[PDB]
Amino acid sequence: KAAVERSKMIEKQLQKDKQVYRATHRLLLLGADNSGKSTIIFETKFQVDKVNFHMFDVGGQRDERRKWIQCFNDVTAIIFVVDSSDYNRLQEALNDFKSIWNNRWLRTISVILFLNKQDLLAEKVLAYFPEFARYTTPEDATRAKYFIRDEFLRISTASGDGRHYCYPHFTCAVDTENARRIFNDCKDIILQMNLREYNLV
Amino acid sequence: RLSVFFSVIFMTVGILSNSLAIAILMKAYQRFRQKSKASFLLLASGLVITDFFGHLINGAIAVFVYASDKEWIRFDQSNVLCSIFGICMVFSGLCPLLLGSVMAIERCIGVTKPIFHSTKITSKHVKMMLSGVCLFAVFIALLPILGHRDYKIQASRTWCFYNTEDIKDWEDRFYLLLFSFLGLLALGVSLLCNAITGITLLRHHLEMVIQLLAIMCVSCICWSPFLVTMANIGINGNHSLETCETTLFALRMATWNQILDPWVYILLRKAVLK
Amino acid sequence: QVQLQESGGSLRLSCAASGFTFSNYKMNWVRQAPGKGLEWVSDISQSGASISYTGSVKGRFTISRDNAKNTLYLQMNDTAVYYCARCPAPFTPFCFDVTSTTYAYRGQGTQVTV
Amino acid sequence: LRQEAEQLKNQIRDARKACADATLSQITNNIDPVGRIQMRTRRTLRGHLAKIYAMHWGTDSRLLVSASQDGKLIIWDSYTTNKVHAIPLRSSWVMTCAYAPSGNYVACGGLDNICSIYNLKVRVSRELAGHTGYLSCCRFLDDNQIVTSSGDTTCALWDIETGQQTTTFTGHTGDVMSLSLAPDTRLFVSGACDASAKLWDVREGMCRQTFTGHESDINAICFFPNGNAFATGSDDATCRLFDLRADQELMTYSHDNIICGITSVSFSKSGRLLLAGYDDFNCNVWDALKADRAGVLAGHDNRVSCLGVTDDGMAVATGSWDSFLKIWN
Amino acid sequence: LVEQLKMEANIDRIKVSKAAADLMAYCEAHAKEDPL
Ligand SMILES: CCCCC[C@](C)(O)/C=C/[C@@H]1[C@@H](C/C=C\CCCC(=O)O)[C@@H](O)C[C@H]1O
Repeated sequence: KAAVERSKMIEKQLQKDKQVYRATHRLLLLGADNSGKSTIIFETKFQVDKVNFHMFDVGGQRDERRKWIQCFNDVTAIIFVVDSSDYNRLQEALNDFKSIWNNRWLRTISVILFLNKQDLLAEKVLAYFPEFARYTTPEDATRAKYFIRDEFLRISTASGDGRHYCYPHFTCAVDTENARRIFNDCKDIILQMNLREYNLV
Repeated sequence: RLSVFFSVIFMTVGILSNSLAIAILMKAYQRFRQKSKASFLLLASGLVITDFFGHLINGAIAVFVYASDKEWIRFDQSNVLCSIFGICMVFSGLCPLLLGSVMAIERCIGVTKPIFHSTKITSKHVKMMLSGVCLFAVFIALLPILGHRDYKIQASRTWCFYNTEDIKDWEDRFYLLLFSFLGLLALGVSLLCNAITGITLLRHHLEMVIQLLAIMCVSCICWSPFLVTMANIGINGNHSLETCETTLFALRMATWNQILDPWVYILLRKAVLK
Repeated sequence: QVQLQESGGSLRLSCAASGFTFSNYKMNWVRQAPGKGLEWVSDISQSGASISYTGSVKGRFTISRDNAKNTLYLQMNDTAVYYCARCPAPFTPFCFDVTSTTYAYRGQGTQVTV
Repeated sequence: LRQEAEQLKNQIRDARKACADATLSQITNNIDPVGRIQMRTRRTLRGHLAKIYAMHWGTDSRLLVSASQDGKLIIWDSYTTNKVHAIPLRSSWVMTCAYAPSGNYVACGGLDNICSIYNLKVRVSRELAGHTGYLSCCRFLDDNQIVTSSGDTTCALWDIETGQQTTTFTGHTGDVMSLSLAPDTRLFVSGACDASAKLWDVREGMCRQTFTGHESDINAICFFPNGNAFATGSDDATCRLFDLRADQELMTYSHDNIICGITSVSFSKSGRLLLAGYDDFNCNVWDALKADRAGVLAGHDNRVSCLGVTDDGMAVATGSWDSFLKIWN
Repeated sequence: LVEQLKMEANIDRIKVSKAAADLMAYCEAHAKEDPL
């Protein structure tokens, strides 16, 4: 029977494509038009340590996005870019992050949070959120930038414990280390997934 | 001070534990299989299936031997039953050790190098290595039969294993040394890989470390006396060695290792216990 | 037919809801300022649980919901058109597209000039 | 203008209320209830690398097609389980796939805003590009005409030979998620993300009636076998039946134990059974006339994304996010 | 939207009893050849 032969050939090709599919990591790039997403459907393919990353930027539809977002359920990570320089739209970015974080179909996806345009924020600070006055910088490395980071981290840690994680980063328009950061957080995400599997979580 | 009860209780406990582990593993394998390759789940499934089958077959043969009033003469004219029982014993002893070492290696790779583990291992390799481990255990079990010698009846007159209570040629000592060396190598590989994984995690982390420590302790404690006794017997000619009093105790400890494998591997997780 | 009617323009903005089970959804208050876009003011869950406010009105505005009366109240004490918006689906703690240029489950709004 | 629209809506509601003298449940009270339906899984089609997003039965009742997240379009033989075709897609964000009634063509589309049409005689034969939103559904009229719906709140009728929009259908205020063709192929129904459904005349190109009974977005729409009614599934965990002649909702299929949306609906050959796939990984079979859950289809490890009933009514195919297609009888 | 509402309101409607009766008639007539 030639039908069985054709099916076997198709299955062999499907196994090859299974190897190719599993050997690739896919990322969803999100952020407002204010932020510098491009500088960080458009498809960007890059390689870190002989590892392939495919990042998708969906900008061909309307602002109603509660239906086509479900297409990215099994994405490896969501790279969320935020303009920390503009305080006017900072609350919009916070609401966007909260909606992305608490979505039912994105509740198992980790977010790499980029706080872009840190040079503009530094310039603006040197010569909206009333809680900033009653704020003290943490015992972290080297106030406004860490205040914004903590504003995002409060939403991140409010819900979704152990299922997905947020990885904040401070970024400039001329930063060349974003790919390495993405690689490292993706490695941590894979480690967390393995740990959750080993414990039957 | 020997009775068929020991065998009966060991059979029942092992079978029940492994069946519970099998059901839990099937459900978890479906759930985690629609997310990635569940290599650890596949290896654990193989381990529990092997443990269940070994428990069933060896306990059935032991109960049949006990019920025959130890009359080993007038039921095996050609000693075919003794050879089959020895093959089953060797396979059911070797397979859990090699399997545990394999899962230790796989988890060490998946923890220390998660990107490589996810992108350059695949599930065909996992299935191939599981089948290869099982086939290697089968081949080592069959090797004395594939040669010239045959499995003898042990001093307790209730199980068949290598020729130990006799000053035989170099073949018996070689077989005992091979079994002991394989078991000790599996124990050492498992210890090293689990220690590396725990050190990496220390420097879901706490539960992983706890289960790694439990696996190491249980495996070492329950499998070291038997391997040490077998190596001592093989190196010497039983002139300076132990007797059936301690060999039976070591065999019981190994049986308890095979019993406790599903608990320290699958059944003691917080999600499973809920 | 899902209907949301806003009334009011210190103020006591009200929103009467019909065409859906009010005590199953998370409600929001949004505004559109002149020459600007739609901005999220406040948010209340389906059972009087955790309430969120925007920074510009934090501590100054309040939100409430009467499930039995199926009404949404906003007590205020800038000039904009205020809308009461509904989460797209019930039993979900996230309103996704409430501040969209064309949202189906948002009211007609009421003008407020200060 | 708002006052006039409100007055017209009130007049329409009053006319509907006056028209409704009896209820469907009251009429179907003396008929024998359908017994406990226990459909078993006869086939399980494996080979998709990720979630299955859509499927469509062929008119020959034997071959079907399915679209997957990994950008694959696989045509299966339901009887022998053998795979007939495997088509790679340029874009891996497909949302819908269709089978031609002749069986010579297969369509698909998704986030690329394109309807790709492949000739099975397998390479692409046509690429329809006029939509400004994601392509949610597509149904063949014949080898030359196709009806599509997209997330830009419009539907379209395309002449495949020329690749141009013969007709456009406007009026939905939300993204259109599903469409269903009438058996006569002269009318069709569409459900969108505004809790409303619309009946469109293909030839004229104008909206005939609008049905507003649901509370949330409508994800699935199916047409009654005789073409005088249709069923819709939505995100408010309910299914509804609407009659074209009465221009109103007839029955509601829901229970106070389902808190998940409906992703797919379908009708049996006689129309007595309504099959609906849910996000809770299971499918429910309802008695259409009595609005009673006649049975449950369980066995999918993830939410049921697509559901279809064969042209001769001899099988039900369900595809889920668990990367499997199951045939039930 | 007003013109569409007028067009939708300018049509005739059949009583719900007749629609239910026809649905029952079709289902009962075609239930003989329904494999499910
Ligand atoms: C090197 C082999 C290690 C055994 C591991 C195994 C097979 O997985 C567990 C096995 C028990 C089996 C022991 C066979 C005979 C025992 C002697 C009779 C005696 O003790 O007097 C039955 O006894 C019931 C099983 O639990």
